[PDB]
Amino acid sequence: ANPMREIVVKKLCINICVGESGDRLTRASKVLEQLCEQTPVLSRARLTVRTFGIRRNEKIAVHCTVRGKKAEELLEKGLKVKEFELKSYNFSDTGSFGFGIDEHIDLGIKYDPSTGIYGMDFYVVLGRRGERVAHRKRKCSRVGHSHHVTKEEAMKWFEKVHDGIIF
Amino acid sequence: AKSKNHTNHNQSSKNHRNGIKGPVPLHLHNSKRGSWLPALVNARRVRKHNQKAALKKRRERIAAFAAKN
Amino acid sequence: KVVKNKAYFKRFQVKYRRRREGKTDYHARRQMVLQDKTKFGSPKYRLVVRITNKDIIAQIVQAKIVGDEVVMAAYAHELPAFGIEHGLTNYAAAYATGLLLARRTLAKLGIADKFQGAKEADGSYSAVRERFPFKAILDVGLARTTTGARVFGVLKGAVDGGMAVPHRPNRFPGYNKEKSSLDAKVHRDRIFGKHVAEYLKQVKCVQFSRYMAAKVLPESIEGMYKKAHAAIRADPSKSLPKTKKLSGAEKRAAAKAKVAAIRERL
Amino acid sequence: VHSYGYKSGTRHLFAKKFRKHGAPSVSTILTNIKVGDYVDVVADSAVREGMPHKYYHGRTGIVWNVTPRGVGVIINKPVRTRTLRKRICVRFEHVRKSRCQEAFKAKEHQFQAYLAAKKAGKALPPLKKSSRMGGIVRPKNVEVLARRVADYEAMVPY
RNA sequence: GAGUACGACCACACUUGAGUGAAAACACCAUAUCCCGUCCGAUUUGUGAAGUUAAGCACUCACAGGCUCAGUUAGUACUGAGGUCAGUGAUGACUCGGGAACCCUGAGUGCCGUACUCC
RNA sequence: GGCUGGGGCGGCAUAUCUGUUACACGACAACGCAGGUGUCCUAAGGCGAGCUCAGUGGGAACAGAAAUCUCACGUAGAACACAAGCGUAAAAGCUUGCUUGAUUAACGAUUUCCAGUACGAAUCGAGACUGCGAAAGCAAGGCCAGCGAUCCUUUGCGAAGAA
RNA sequence: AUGAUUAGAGGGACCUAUUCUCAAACUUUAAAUGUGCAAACAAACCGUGCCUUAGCCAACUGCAAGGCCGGAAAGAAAAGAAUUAGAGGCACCAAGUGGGCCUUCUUCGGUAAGCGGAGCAGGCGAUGCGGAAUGAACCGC
Repeated sequence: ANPMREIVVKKLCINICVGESGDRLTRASKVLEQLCEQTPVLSRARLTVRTFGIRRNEKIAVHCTVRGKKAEELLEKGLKVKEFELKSYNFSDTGSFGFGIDEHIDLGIKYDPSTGIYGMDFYVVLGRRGERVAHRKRKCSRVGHSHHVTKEEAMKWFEKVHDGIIF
Repeated sequence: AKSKNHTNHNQSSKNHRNGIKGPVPLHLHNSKRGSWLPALVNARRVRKHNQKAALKKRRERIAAFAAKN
Repeated sequence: KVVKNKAYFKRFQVKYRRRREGKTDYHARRQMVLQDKTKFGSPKYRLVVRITNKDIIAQIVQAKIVGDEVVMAAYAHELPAFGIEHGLTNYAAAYATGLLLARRTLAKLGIADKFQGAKEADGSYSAVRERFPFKAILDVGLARTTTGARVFGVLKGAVDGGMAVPHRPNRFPGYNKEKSSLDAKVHRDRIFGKHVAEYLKQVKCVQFSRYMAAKVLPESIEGMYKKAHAAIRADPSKSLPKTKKLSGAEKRAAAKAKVAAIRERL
Repeated sequence: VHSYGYKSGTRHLFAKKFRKHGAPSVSTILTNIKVGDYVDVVADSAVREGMPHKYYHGRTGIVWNVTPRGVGVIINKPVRTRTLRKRICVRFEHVRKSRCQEAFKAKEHQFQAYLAAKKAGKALPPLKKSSRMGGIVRPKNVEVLARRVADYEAMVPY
């Protein structure tokens, strides 16, 4: 009994954290548009720190969300960086992934003697097709336990296509 | 001298010595000046026409009496 | 750690069933149902438009304590009787429903031919109100009231049917908002389905599979609804032809058997 | 009460009961109030504007003015030697039609329905008699009252 | 016997883990020219109907948590009236009367309207 | 000046607001207890829409207890200018949009304190012109402490035109 | 739940279920005594009654109001199913007082007080008389 419940990749969320606002943030905001082809929304700061060197509402990070065909081909383009090998330490209990990607140059975009080289953060959300039930405004209710994606089932899903893992 | 004393002591004995007079009946004071006005207007616009009709009955009972005898 | 602690359910207060089910917006209808207390029991109706994908529902509902009561109810799925065989959920049908509801209630209440409303549906905005027309509020529900939304299509389906529903031509499709004026043209095109009639011609397996298979020409559409409009106005009332529980002993008996079963193994 | 404010004495009178919290229900919006009708003034705490004063909570009177969102009520407030008859202005969320007058107006109906029932008989239901009048008792079981030796060790627990 | 739309009382309705769901519905769903809205057609908005009961929803289940009602706790605690009552006191019993609460046990696990529809 | 466990010194119990004393309506004293007030806000007022908060747990380049992204849980454990209480979860909180109902309001009534006087604050209205909203509706400030007689000074309304 | 708080156990801290002990400024629950109203004569109840409206509404002879005209009226049965030295109501003018004190019960500050401060009542003050040998207030009256 598995008609609709095959796993798919719902969203790939990119995150770039920068402990400062200004140029390097405005630059990285351009590093995403070149890459994920969407104008990003930039985070602000939730609180002051004084060690990290961040105050509140400083515009720390610039992140973007990616869905659909852009997301698979960009997943591949970023999953090839680490050579389709990653650590099972990196699988959420909800069935999601993460990648270091210290160099966005490794992601295929030509360098500009302005921006420089940034660290990227890819994070993937795997879910079955029935999960609108938890979002839609009217008659919103829980997804149900049987239908959630397990930490294991997301491992196999990753070992079905572009295999391999380490513990 | 400490002059700041406060007591309720003898009071409800005085308040009941002429008794606590019960309320005034509903019919006695109505005097609706509060009041929700567009209903108050439409009440006097009738209360005039009840005067004509009732003061007319005063005349029809003058004739009908002298008519009888 | 565990926040579902035994004492959590103990002090937990439940929201209303229609709130748990996510069906009704209670801060809303509580404001819609209310009325001046000087109007004592004076009947106050509201037309509720609830669009369930594959269908549309437009009802006229008096609200009272024992429960709401429905004067008349129109459905998108009753349109095929009137000649609309495809796309029952679109804006064009959303207009017909509520033109069906408006004309079916005015026959219901006996008003009948006294109030008619524009037959050309050369859609335009007019102020709502010698006799004053039948008045009903529009009840959106949880829909977002974005301009163009179908819920407000039913709105001018009723208005064009003679019911007086207070509104402003703000959320109808074809409205600038850069200039305060509504463009009746773009709004008409949306009414008779030109937005659909243009998007078939742009297609010609899955999308519009029933349109193509049933062979509707994109040119026939603005005439298909137009006949259905004048058909609704003629005949309003035409529609589509034609585990047992365990008892208190069984729950307990099955339990003492289940324990003695595993109490005999050790 | 230290400060003698407007709503100075109440963290309880104005608090909602446990797990009864919420905004006022529909059924109290769809009640309608006619002038002359008796009413309970019980302040709901989930509506800020329109509350009656701390004294009037829990009283009953005759509504007199009725305004679109308001009512008004005539309540008896005893003062030094006399009862003033007070007129207060409340938002009707705080108002509930009283059942006080009820059993009486039901005694009046069950008289008239009684009377039209005798008019041409059909007879009438029988008149219930006293329970205090006489009788022989036929006991099915009889027991002894005594103070038991055992009754004392039950009263010293432990 | 059910579904949907609106609802009244707002846990006997909730919460968790399982199981089963006739038809019609509901929904998931496919899609993004047009109206419209976002970083993302995710939410949303517009078009439609290829697929699935997997999930929501309905139902059943659990010596389940909670909640409802009744027992018990107990005529105990407390308390209105009384004494030229006991006691050094602290307090207590008594006399004419009202009279609780949790734990604990058993039993229940929604109900009631308007409108349209399915066998 | 006054109150004052003699007066003085100190204090403020002098006008005042929340909890408690306070005895399950209301009322109730002390130099009784624990704290507040003389301000602050064109947004922190008005409204519509969308959203959910404190925190916890899994996971993500640097990145750690603590940055940002993501998912799940989350009966309010947050927030609402401030003392305290009360109330609020598709909001009364948060974000955002448009705004000036923080104006005028014919001498309306009523509550609170109470002599049923005034002041302060508040509730219910009717009229004008409005705001936001598709609409029902909401708003005459930020609920409830944040304040002022006679006399005197001072400003505003009683434009022009017509009879 | 919020705030205090002792101990062992189960899976150094933690987590889970218990455990000893508490709250004027805590509370799910929640009395006794209380408190608001109602209990038939300017009222209420009944009617395919009628008149009037610049009130409500998509109705319209529905609902609001002031009436009018008819109806009935154990004048409030039965069920424990009230009682009364129950004439109700309004007004004018004016004195004295505005230092109180004692007590059952509740009660706050104080180690306590024939101390200071309140609540519901009863007394002395203003009042003797009989009784507790004597005592303002106790007991009887």
